Amino acid sequence: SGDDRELAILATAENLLEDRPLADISVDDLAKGAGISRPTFYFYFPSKEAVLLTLLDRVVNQADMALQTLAENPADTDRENMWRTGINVFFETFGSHKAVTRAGQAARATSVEVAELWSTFMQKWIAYTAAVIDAERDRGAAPRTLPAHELATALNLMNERTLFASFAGEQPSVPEARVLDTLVHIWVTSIYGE
Amino acid sequence: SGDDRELAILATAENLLEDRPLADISVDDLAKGAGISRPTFYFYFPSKEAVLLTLLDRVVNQADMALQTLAENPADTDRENMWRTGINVFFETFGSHKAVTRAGQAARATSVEVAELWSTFMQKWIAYTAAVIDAERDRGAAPRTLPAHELATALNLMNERTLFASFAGEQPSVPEARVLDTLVHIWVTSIYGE
Ligand SMILES: CC1CCN(C(=O)Nc2ccc(Cl)cc2)CC1
Ligand SMILES: CC1CCN(C(=O)Nc2ccc(Cl)cc2)CC1
Repeated sequence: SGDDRELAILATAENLLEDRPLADISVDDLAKGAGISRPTFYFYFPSKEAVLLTLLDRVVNQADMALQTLAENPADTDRENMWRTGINVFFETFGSHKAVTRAGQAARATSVEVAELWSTFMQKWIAYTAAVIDAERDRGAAPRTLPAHELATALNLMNERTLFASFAGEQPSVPEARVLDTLVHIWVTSIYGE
Repeated sequence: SGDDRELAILATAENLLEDRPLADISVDDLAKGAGISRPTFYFYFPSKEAVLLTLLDRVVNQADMALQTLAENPADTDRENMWRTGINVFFETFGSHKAVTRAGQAARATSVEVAELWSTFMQKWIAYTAAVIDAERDRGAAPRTLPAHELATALNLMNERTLFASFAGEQPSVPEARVLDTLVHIWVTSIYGE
């Protein structure tokens, strides 16, 4: 029931974020959807902003955990497929949570905690990217061109901006149904190209 | 004097944005710096947000006009230098106006007019990028890989996110003194790589 009311608040928030921004969702809306009173809501979360932080934390950790699984279970693959399957973890995980994704990205501007969470995970994903590039260079598959960590940083920042623009249908954006091929091409050419 | 007071308001705003966000700059601060009264300020601009819109408009048009000049005067160049000199227009123009750059990007979230301005110019820069890629393909220098406009979109979005992260000293970011080489490498490998 503690778990239960908390989970219901989170599910309600994710559902309501599909139709309007967090600014237009009230605590009364969250409490009503979750089948609790307003003061009961405040037992579980201090604010609607804290609800969004918890949602984003769950989605970012879901992506991270999926990437860790993939890292433990090398799909038998060419180099291009290796990177495609990895980028796809983010494409599918965040694409399955577009409202939380969008609201989380917006909250980076106003929430130190959201900004630090995103920063922390991006640093982790960049470091892993650089470690893979380093291993591809050590095995003779990739040439020693740019500093690996700098290349990794620009490619991860490209994926952040490009994927989220595509999900939002921003003008300009890559169509969602083209974003994987687009990013994979740029990663493979920049990592393996002389 | 109309031009003059308006220019002074703009110069004051750009100076104050170097030390604090627009939210922490008052109309009294702008009027004081510009040597006018508060009601005189409102003759020239309806809000501090309108001042920022005008500043951003001037900086984006400065970049655009520089790119047009470059487009008219082909530096004699290899393909890599062609793209480096082009990316550099943005690196130098926006790097020379970091406070307006930063504040303008933040305002995209809250100002339809700022969002539309940025969108309009990004569409223009993407279309030009795609036209150059198309010409490189027509002359036999670049292979016919991704749809040119989709490639152009992802590369321009990479440059937006990467350049602005670098200017802000965001964690993560590419160091400013490495961002040109980083982006050039990714553009040249992705445009010319099979
Ligand atoms: C080994 C790497 C596989 C590819 N990868 C990514 O696609 N990064 C990524 C994707 C989406 C966002 Cl929003 C941010 C970063 C990093 C880890
Ligand atoms: C022919 C092309 C030269 C390279 N170029 C860019 O660097 N785009 C760019 C740079 C910075 C930002 Cl913030 C946004 C876009 C586009 C036009």
